[PDB]
Amino acid sequence: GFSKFVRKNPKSDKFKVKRFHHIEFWCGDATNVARRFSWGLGMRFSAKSDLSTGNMVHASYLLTSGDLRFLFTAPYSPSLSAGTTTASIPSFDHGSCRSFFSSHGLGVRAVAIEVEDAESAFSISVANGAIPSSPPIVLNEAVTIAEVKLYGDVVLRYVSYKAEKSEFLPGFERVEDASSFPLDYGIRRLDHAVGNVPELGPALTYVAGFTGFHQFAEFTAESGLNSAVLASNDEMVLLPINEPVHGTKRKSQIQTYLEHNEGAGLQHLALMSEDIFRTLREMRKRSSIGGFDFMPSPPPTYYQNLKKRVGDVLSDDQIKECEELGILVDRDDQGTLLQIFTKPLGDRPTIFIEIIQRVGCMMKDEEGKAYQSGGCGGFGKGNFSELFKSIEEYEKTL
Amino acid sequence: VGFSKFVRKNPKSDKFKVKRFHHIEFWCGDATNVARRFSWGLGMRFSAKSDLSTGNMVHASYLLTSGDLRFLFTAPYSPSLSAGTTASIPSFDHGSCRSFFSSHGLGVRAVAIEVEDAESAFSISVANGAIPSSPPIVLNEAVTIAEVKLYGDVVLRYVSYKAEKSEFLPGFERVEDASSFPLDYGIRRLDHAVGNVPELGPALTYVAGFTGFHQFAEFTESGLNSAVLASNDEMVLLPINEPVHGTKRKSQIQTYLEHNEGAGLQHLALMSEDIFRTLREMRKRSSIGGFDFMPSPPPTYYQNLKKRVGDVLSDDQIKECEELGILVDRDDQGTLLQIFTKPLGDRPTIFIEIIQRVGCMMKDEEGKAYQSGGCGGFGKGNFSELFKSIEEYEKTLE
Ligand SMILES: Cc1nnc(NC(=O)c2ccc(C(F)(F)F)n3c(CS(=O)(=O)C(C)C)nnc23)o1
Ligand SMILES: Cc1nnc(NC(=O)c2ccc(C(F)(F)F)n3c(CS(=O)(=O)C(C)C)nnc23)o1
Ligand SMILES: [Co+2]
Ligand SMILES: [Co+2]
Repeated sequence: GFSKFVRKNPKSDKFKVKRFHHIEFWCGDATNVARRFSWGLGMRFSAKSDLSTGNMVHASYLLTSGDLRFLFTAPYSPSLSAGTTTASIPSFDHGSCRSFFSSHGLGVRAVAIEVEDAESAFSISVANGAIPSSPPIVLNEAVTIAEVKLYGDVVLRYVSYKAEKSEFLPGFERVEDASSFPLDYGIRRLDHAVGNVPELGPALTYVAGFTGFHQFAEFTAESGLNSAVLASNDEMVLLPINEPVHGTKRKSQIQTYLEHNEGAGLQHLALMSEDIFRTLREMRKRSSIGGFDFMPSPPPTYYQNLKKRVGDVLSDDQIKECEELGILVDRDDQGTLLQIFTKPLGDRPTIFIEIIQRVGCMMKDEEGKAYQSGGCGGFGKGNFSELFKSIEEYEKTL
Repeated sequence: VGFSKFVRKNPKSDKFKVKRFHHIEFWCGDATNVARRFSWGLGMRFSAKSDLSTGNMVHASYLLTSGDLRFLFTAPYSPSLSAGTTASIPSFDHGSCRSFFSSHGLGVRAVAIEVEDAESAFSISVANGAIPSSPPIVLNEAVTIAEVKLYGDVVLRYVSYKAEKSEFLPGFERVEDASSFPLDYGIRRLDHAVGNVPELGPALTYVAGFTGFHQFAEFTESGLNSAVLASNDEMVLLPINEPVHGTKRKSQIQTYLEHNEGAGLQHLALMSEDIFRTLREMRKRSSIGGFDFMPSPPPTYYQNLKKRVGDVLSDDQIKECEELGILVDRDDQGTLLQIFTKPLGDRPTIFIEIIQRVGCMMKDEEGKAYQSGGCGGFGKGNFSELFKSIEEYEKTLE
């Protein structure tokens, strides 16, 4: 006499989508942000396109950890190139970069997904409502790149490889580890990438309309947001979108975002880790020496209630580690999610990072090996309530 | 039975009482990431802040300090936050700051000096030809601040205290140690701050004209002519460089001017109490978010040291200079140890010098020990010594 959650997946992608490729931040200074993030997250300096490379238009530095690719880009003076261009990223434009950065501060310009063919992905998107940002451009007859608007001044970037490198894109030089111990805190890939918009409805119509991504449902049972999740056919590309819920006691954090960010844009990046305990131990140590800071931890009560909730999946010693590191735990139909959120990455209370680990949903593919289903454990919607619960209990125990 | 003498003039012709270098303000796109990077790279503690979390709706400003050295990183918030000020720095302007950063990239906006009275300093300066930037403003009846143009978009900022704080300026909250045992690599104060301009003559005329700073002589191509302006006591030192055109190798000064979009501050020399300690600390962090250093001199350079400075430095101290790539020069009065970083941000503009001065220890009216300003000069000899050592190293391949 149990309960059951049932999921639909129409597999309606209008073109073949593979995986998240990279995230591009537009910065004022690529070098300082890239250096800070490298130390904070344990990402390796892996490729570059700048003056030391021939590029007189923009400085672009790629950091990597597993399959996660973070690109930091900033403009040089236009005066350098006031005389075929030395830029490696065809979309890049001085005007656009400066305007974006003045308007929004440090933030994500481009969410990039690898696809079978960027030309067709772009053609199909425009046909089905997508606003063009940058057209399909082939690079050294090796890579095609196109951009459509996602929300705000964020673009969805399509990347397609002509056939079966660590140089990322044409025009980039590989950087070799200048170290006997290169950095690695266990971050492996991008899990989801969440936008904030003024109204969820139109936003969803737009994106899903041109992509054919479907709604991934969350097991449910005050937070100031209303959200839905767009998902690719295999549910490995996940694009949540939030809107503000007006009226509530505490002002919507989404509404604050929209004010400080001067509009819609990317709110957070959930980075998947092979082991959140390792990652957080590393990141927390670096919090006060140039790394990232974390949101205030749950009360003790939260951790007393974990065995009740996840004592089947997590051992006692793992629950103590969760408490020591301020880790939230949620569970859905299919599996269990460990998560934590940083404080903002730059000056404004806009963009932040989530570290997650997914437990469960191991299944066999056609090769005979295992994979983990995308969205295993959900996105931690349970935790808002589980956190308000634990605070009120903590009070009543005081 | 035959020696040489270098004779220094000092007209002590300052037009107002100057005390010391007070702080340096960098204008950024993102103050947090630059401040975090610098803190880790240079070993400077987070001391104070003025931002949203303190009530500041106009600008985010973060103070790092190491001994008497004070670095301030400032960036603009959206105008819309403060359309209805909470600003701690009265001179700050959204448009000016955006415009600076768009034009010059990461750079020093303000060279700040403590004077006895900022109001009179501004008055006497403007009367003697200075172009005013911000008029004298008194803050919480406690501190007075005024600004005049130094060169390009760099301002000389005057700071005077009413009479007889660790909160730097009114409106700034002190930051306590998040972790006991703050970051400290041995940097103790600013030694000098150097500007690049297109023409030395007009620039010196202007500055000396309104300060009454005298010329400080350098005891005895490199693509530059240099002149040093100095306060009465020679503890405030302000070198200025111009390019020497037609030289074989293009002038590094001329490069600066092209990449920076004009005149601006080229380098900051930071005094260390133990340059060996400082550089071991800084070097271990180079590849993990810190700063990179210029290419070391050839082994020849270190072999020539005992002849040049064997009386001041021991054999083991010379091997240490060789381990760390440290340059050594001498003048009339004493000995200098120096090393230069690679650019601090994207552009080949501003960099940092780390110095230790050895010698000219003297006593004052109180009888307290002081070291004279400029002990050992500024390393002008090292241009030749570098060229020599490279010629010698190349000749001995044989
Ligand atoms: C759709 C979708 N995709 N991911 C989600 N949910 C989250 O990321 C999420 C879960 C839980 C929490 C918390 F429990 F900590 F309140 N979140 C928060 C907390 S927060 O203070 O606002 C943020 C500004 C740190 N933000 N996102 C989430 O929804
Ligand atoms: C006055 C005054 N204030 N500072 C100075 N001079 C220097 O700092 C200086 C001395 C020596 C050398 C070197 F030996 F390495 F060539 N410098 C350099 C070398 S560099 O590759 O151009 C720079 C771009 C690192 N830059 N400034 C100096 O003079
Ligand atoms: Co999330
Ligand atoms: Co110098």
